Amino acid sequence: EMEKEFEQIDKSGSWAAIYQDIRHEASDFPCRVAKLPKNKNRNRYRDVSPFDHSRIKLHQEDNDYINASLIKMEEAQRSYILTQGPLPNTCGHFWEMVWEQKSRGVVMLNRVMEKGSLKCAQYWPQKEEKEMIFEDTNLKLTLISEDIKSYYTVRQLELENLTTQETREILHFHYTTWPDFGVPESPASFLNFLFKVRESGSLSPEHGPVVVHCSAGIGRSGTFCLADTCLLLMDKRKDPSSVDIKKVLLEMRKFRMGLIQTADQLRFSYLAVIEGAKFI
Ligand SMILES: [Mg+2]
Repeated sequence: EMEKEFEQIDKSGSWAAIYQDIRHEASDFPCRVAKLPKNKNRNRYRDVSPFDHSRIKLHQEDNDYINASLIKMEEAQRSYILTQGPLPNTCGHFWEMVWEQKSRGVVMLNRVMEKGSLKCAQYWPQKEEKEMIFEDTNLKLTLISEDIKSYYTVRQLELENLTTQETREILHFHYTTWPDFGVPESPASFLNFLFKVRESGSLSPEHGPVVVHCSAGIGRSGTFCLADTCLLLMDKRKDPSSVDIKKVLLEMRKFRMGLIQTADQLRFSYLAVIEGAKFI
């Protein structure tokens, strides 16, 4: 079992060593488009770039670049787009990607401000009466409703392509209580949040891939996708104990670098998967 592997790493205090192992084994592919000078103001962090092979291309001829990666998990039959928190100048791009990729849900795992600094542009409208227009990509975004709970908020938004007047309902799942430092004490609220997203259909094959982000779109976002995939595979397989988190993580890392940013995020991911299997 992975509960036994978990208890072993804990008693021997080897989380740091296991995490470094994954870092060393992790795929490395080029990010040539990300690193072009014209795209410098499209990247929040210089050390977080999408691989060319798995990057999400915007459908425009001017500049198709956004810092976003398609993670395609063949066996689990899930896809996810992990991306950075939109910058002041890439909100229109962000919502372009939602539109073009046919996403139903956006999972946001950070607050706009943490540790006294801006981590993310205010990319969605906070009031029904004050809709946003992204002039560069010709999209209108409207808050339709908002349901605030203790650990998360879910918002319904209307995204309209202004060129064609088509509209869609996008669901915004905002986990609002991830601590400024470290990881949650218990994974219970994060699993509950994950189940809410699932229950909405936003992770399902009849929709485009869910868009997941934190500030950089590798740490907390990696945790969400890693836990989700691992749990799905345990449901699907003849032998549930054959699902190795380390292997799933390494497979995900073929599609975007850096997923799971600390040994503590790794530990937490184990905890979340173990507890998730218990409940279900
Ligand atoms: Mg109001």
